[PDB]
Amino acid sequence: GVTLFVALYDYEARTEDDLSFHKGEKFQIVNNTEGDWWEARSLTTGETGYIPSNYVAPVD
Repeated sequence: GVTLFVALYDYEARTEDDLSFHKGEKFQIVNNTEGDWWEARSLTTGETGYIPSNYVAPVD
């Protein structure tokens, strides 16, 4: 199903393992079966790291 998500809000990373992003930035979800921090790849930067799951929603 849909594994592409979009940021609903801007986010500035605290720790090195988090991605910073802007509203509208898209992500390919790598793993969301762990906690509420999801592993994801930014479609803008190509980087992979962790994002707060309640900041994103599926693109469709």
